[PDB]
Amino acid sequence: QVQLQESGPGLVKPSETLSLTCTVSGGSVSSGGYFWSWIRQPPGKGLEWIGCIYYSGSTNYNPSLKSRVTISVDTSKDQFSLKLSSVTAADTAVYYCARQLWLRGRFDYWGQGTLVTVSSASTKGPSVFPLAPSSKSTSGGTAALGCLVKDYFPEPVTVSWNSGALTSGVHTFPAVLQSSGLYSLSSVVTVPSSSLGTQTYICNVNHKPSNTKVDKKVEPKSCD
Amino acid sequence: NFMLTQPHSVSESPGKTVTISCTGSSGSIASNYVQWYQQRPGSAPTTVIYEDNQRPSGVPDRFSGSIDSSSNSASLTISGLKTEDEADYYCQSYDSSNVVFGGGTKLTVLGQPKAAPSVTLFPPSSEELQANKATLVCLISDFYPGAVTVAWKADSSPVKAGVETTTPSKQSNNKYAASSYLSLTPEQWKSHRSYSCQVTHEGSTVEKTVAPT
Repeated sequence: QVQLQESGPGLVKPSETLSLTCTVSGGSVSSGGYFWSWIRQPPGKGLEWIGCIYYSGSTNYNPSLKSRVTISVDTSKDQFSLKLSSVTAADTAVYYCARQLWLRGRFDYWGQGTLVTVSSASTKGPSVFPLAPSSKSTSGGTAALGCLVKDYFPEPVTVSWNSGALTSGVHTFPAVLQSSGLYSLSSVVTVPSSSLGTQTYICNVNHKPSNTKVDKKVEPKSCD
Repeated sequence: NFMLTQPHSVSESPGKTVTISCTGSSGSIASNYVQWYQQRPGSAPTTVIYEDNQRPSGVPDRFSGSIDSSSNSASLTISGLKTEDEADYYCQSYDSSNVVFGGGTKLTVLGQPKAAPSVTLFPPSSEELQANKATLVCLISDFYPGAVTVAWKADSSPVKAGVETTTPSKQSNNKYAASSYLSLTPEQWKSHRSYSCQVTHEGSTVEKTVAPT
C-alpha cells in the first residue's frame, strides 16, 4: 500500500518559521490524480483544516489561516512540505499529514501526528534534586521516596529507578508549566520502611533534547 | 462562516442505541458530503463513514449515518455500544473550497470506587539549597475520585505564590495520582518554623508537616 510519514523539528519559537515535511513511501505524488492536505489538532480540541495542495500549483487555505500557510510540492523527492509564518503560543497542535482521495470527501489515509510545542525560552537542562524520606514521609508500614525534576525545557523527560529494575510503585507524574516558562515534575516510588537504610535507590533522569543524563542517589534525611 | 455544530459530551451504556448530530449553521447539510472520523486518544483519526450513508470496508455495520436535511443536521447512529467505541467523533464538510470540521462528540461507555488519598511530604534537599533554590513537593496518590484540592501552609498562613500543582492522572491500579510543588527561596524556607501541605478529598483532610532540620 502507501504510507505517509512526517518529519521536521517538534519545536518552534514564537514569531518564527515552521518547517514540517511529510514524505511518501509506496506511491507517487504526481500519479493517480489525488490531493494532499495538512490537518492539525490541538490537545483536547477538535480537528482544524489548514490547507490542501495538488501535485501542481493549486492551493487553497483556511480563511482564518490565510496569508500565513505556504505549502510546496517537490516531486523529485516524492514529498511535500508546509511552511508557517508568525507562529504563536496558540499554534500548539498535533500536525497530521493525511492523504485525500476525493477533494470534497474522506481523508482515507492519515499519517501519525507529530507533536508541535511553541514556548518562549532557551533549551536548558534539568535540575535534579534528591527527595529524602523521613519519619514524616511514611504513613504506616510503607514509606515513599522520589526525585524532583525542575526547570527544564522541553518535554519529555524520562525517569527510571535502578536502571529500570524497579517498576512496582513507581509513579511518573505529567509535567506542569511553571510561573516562568519552564516545566517541573517528579517521579516517586513507594517502598517498605524496613529497606530504607539497607537498599540504595538511584533515579535516572534523562533529557534527550539537552543531551543530559543525571543519576541522583536517594538517601534518608540527615538532621543538621 | 459555515460551522458544524456537534454535541460536546455524549454518554451511553453499552449495548444501547445513541444518535450523534452534526448541525450546519448557514449552508444546508445535504449540500456537500459529510465525513465522520473516529479518533482514538493518542492516535491518528480514521474514516468510519463516507458519502453520508456508506460504510468503508473494515468498519462494522453499526456505524450507520442518516441525513435530516430539513433541520440542516447530519446524524450518525451507533447501535450496540462497546468498549473500543470510546473515541472522539468529528463530522466533516467542504463548504466552498474550505474544508470545515465539526466540534467533536466523545463516545462514553457510561471504574474503581473512592480511594484513600495517601499523602507524602518532602522537604527541600541540601543540594538544592546550595544551588540557591528551594522546593516543597507534596505527593497525592492512590485516590478516587480524581478531584483533589491542595493548599500549602506556612505554619498557619496559606501559601499561594510559587504553588504549582498537577491534574490527577489515572494509575495502574485504577486509582489516581497527583502532585503539588511549592517554589521557595532558601531564606523563606528557614524563616517559618514549619511548612505543611493539606489535602482535601471528599471532605476528609489529610495533612503532613515538615520542618527545617
